[PDB]
Amino acid sequence: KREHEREVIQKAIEENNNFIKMAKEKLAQKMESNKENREAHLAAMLERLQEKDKHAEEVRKNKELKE
Amino acid sequence: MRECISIHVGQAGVQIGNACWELYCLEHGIQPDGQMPSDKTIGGGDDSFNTFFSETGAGKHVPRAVFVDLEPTVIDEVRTGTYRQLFHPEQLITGKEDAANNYARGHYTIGKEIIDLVLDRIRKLADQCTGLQGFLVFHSFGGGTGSGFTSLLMERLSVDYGKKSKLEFSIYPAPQVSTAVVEPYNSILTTHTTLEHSDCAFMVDNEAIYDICRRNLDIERPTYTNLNRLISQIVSSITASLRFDGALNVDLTEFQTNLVPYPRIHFPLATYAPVISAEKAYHEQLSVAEITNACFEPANQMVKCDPRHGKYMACCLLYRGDVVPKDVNAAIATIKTKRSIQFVDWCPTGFKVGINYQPPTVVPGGDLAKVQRAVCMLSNTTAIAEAWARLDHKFDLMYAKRAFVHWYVGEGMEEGEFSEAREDMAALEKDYEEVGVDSV
Amino acid sequence: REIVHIQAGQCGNQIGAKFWEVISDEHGIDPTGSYHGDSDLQLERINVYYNEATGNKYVPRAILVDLEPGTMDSVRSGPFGQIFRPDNFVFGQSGAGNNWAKGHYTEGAELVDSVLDVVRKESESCDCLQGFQLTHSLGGGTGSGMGTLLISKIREEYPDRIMNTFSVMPSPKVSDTVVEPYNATLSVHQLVENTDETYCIDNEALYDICFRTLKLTTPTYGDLNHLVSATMSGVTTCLRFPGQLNADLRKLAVNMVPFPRLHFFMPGFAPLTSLTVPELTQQMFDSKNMMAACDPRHGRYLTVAAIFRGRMSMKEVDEQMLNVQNKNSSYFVEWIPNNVKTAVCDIPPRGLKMSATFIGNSTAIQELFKRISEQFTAMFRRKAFLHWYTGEGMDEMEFTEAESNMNDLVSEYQQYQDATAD
Ligand SMILES: Nc1nc2c(ncn2[C@@H]2O[C@H](COP(=O)(O)OP(=O)(O)OP(=O)(O)O)[C@@H](O)[C@H]2O)c(=O)[nH]1
Ligand SMILES: Nc1nc2c(ncn2[C@@H]2O[C@H](COP(=O)(O)OP(=O)(O)O)[C@@H](O)[C@H]2O)c(=O)[nH]1
Ligand SMILES: [Ca+2]
Ligand SMILES: [Mg+2]
Ligand SMILES: [Mg+2]
Ligand SMILES: [Mg+2]
Repeated sequence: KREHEREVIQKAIEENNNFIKMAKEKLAQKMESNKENREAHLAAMLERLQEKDKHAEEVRKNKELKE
Repeated sequence: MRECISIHVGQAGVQIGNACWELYCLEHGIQPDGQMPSDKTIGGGDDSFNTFFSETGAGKHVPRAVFVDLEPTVIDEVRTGTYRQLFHPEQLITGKEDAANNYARGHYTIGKEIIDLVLDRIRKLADQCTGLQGFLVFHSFGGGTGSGFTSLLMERLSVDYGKKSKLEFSIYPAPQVSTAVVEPYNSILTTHTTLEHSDCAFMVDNEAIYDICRRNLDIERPTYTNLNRLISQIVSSITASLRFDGALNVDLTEFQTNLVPYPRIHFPLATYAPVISAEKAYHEQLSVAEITNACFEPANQMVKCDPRHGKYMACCLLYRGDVVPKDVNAAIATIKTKRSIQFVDWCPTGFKVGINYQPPTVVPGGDLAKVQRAVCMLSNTTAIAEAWARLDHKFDLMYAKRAFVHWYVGEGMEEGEFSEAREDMAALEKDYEEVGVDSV
Repeated sequence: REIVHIQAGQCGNQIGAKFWEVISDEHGIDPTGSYHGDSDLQLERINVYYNEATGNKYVPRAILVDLEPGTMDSVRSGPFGQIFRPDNFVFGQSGAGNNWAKGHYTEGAELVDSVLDVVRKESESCDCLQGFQLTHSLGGGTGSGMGTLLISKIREEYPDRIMNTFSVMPSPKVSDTVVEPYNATLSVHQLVENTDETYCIDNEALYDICFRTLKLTTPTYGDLNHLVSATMSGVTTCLRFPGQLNADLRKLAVNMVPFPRLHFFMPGFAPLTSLTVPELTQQMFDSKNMMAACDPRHGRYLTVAAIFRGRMSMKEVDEQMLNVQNKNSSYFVEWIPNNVKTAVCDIPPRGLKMSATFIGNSTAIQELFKRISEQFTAMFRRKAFLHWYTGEGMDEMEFTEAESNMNDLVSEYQQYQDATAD
């Protein structure tokens, strides 16, 4: 009986720790992924904007090769 | 011992916090400077009100509370208003930029920048407790902070305080006073992410409170101030067992044992009576039987739904004021001989009763009549899932066209999180159907 | 918190000037920058649009831009003309000549960096910048071409802030300048990608209101502009005064923009100066009160913001807002529940006991774009006046690309108009 009593409480500990561990890891995953996703969204915006610049230089350059 | 820490998150959370703490102060005889002349042990104690208030050596009774919001203008009113001396400044935490009605900003973009500080301050409250029982978290479903920051916080609290109890007071959205089209998204996202981290959650349907204010208090166009005063009476009724002592007093945790048959089925329906104007209450003494009767009138529920079309899994009556068991028992006997109170076949049908003798109080300048006795019923009914059904349907309408979803995706979220949250909600509605089906 | 205001070109600077005169009065700020009002509600959110300087002075957080020096002389001599910060005036010497390519690629580009230096100075001093608002026309050259350049340039440096425009759409009824449909389409091409929310201030609508409703035989830019400032005051009230709904640029966008490209609003106002809450409400939803020449009964609403101002019964406002939705249910998309939001502010605009401002995201806005498109094509298919643009370096492809994008925008507004819940 004592062996069983010892196993019940160790089981309760293990499950509570496992719950903490899994909450902890799920959160780190979500935050990592969120960070990357957002950064990738902003990076694409800037690249698009920088192609706009690229394109305006190309325009001024063509006006010059016309004059 | 048995301390409870309150955390008020975002505008709704904070403003409801204002109302509750003002009310607690009045109930306990605490002045707005924090002094409480009736309390003879200076700088500490183990009185029942100490579950919610700590004490400094100088005799100040300080709420065990943190207020958090991502913009400052609501908390700035606490900092500068009537109960400003009640709170240590570090208990009131603000960012500069809010979540803009966007769960993703509350949980991630903006929320991530203040979360460690918030936990630091909560930890400071915890360290002053000798037997912390758990947390009470107040927040809207609909706001970006109320939804997304609350979720983040609950997730972090599970990690940092293990299985310590976490109870919510959750403001469910109504079109009469809602401020964002995307509230159904925020509501489903936060309900999904918080569900495994909360032990018990009292939903407060703004439309139910709005109707009660219009109909029972004759308020033409209720403001948050009207709503919040009524909410605070209900919150006070639920927490009174923690804050007062008494022979007939029954601890909230004991009601919880009966209220939660399975971890996910943890949303009690609260019903409160009497809500009556000073004009109507004058020369009209509402008896124990009358207020108990009123608990089974759906118009008095804090969430719109029809318990008469569902099944009960528990019924608890929390009385306060001038009430004795004889009268309660007689009232209950009548109600059984005349009402649609049907229980699932696997639950006992006995009503669980607690009585706190301290009479209800009202805030000066308020709408509610001061009464001699009041009651809050907490029932676990399958009907509460109607509230999830209404919300889930609004979510579906928009999500089918992916309306507004780019606002979340732009803040780093994925469609996968939407479908995952919605599926969890589908499974929850199914859980509520299953528990009502008869045993084989 | 802080908004940074930019006004570009003649139209932009003119309607920009009226905007500041009008809200300055509302906030009790005089031409010298001193406060002399009667209500603390005037000062509570004053920092959204004004910087506070030494001497208890309030300085519009405003930047004044043009390739033509004349406009900002006239500004400087306007009533509140001395209120603006001298260093915030950035003017060229050339002129744009209604050439979008000049404003966008050559002349304007030559001046843009000096404008940025000013935006940066203003942004750096902000406690927590919300974003930007730009006033400009789309038919001219500077406001349209340089204005859209500025937007993209500002976006590169403040990619996470809200970009809002008040964009004046061209009408033959107001300006005979033949190439305006070129300038407008090229502009819309930019706005569709680089703004979060655009108010379509349509000269077509403004003329029609002044002429038909106000019975003004010959509307001046003054007449048109009275409508514009009234509208601008109204649609910014929730930003400038204490309140719950749409109190900042991002919350407004989150409420109003269900699909990123579909961010072109139809503003409206009542009364239009031959009054009850039901009457106010009915008119704010009437096509005759729209500042964009589109019939909302020719499409459906994605979202709506209604703002009431003055002393009135909120109960009655709520009932009437419910009434119009019920009786006109067909005209609000069913798959966005509760898509109409209402605010009431106690302080009425100058000269009115009460008023209503309307902000609609209606698929009927395609009538505006179709109208530009028709005029664009009449010209482009005859390659009329193209050498102006090719001459600054552009090619025909960009013209084709701008037209296709705008045509796409119309198709998208039509798509959602036809969508159903089931
Ligand atoms: N009962 C009640 N509901 C409120 C109150 N304030 C806001 N709400 C409701 O809460 C929801 C909006 O969320 P808020 O709490 O204002 O927003 P928030 O949590 O501050 O989030 P962000 O502003 O987006 O950062 C809506 O459904 C409102 O009707 C209040 O004081 N009392
Ligand atoms: N509503 C209005 N429109 C204007 C005003 N001034 C110019 N416009 C319009 O703007 C277009 C011409 O652009 P404009 O601003 O004058 O040229 P810019 O200086 O190069 O930006 C035409 O369609 C004009 O009708 C004004 O004060 N009010
Ligand atoms: Ca004590
Ligand atoms: Mg907020
Ligand atoms: Mg010009
Ligand atoms: Mg001109």
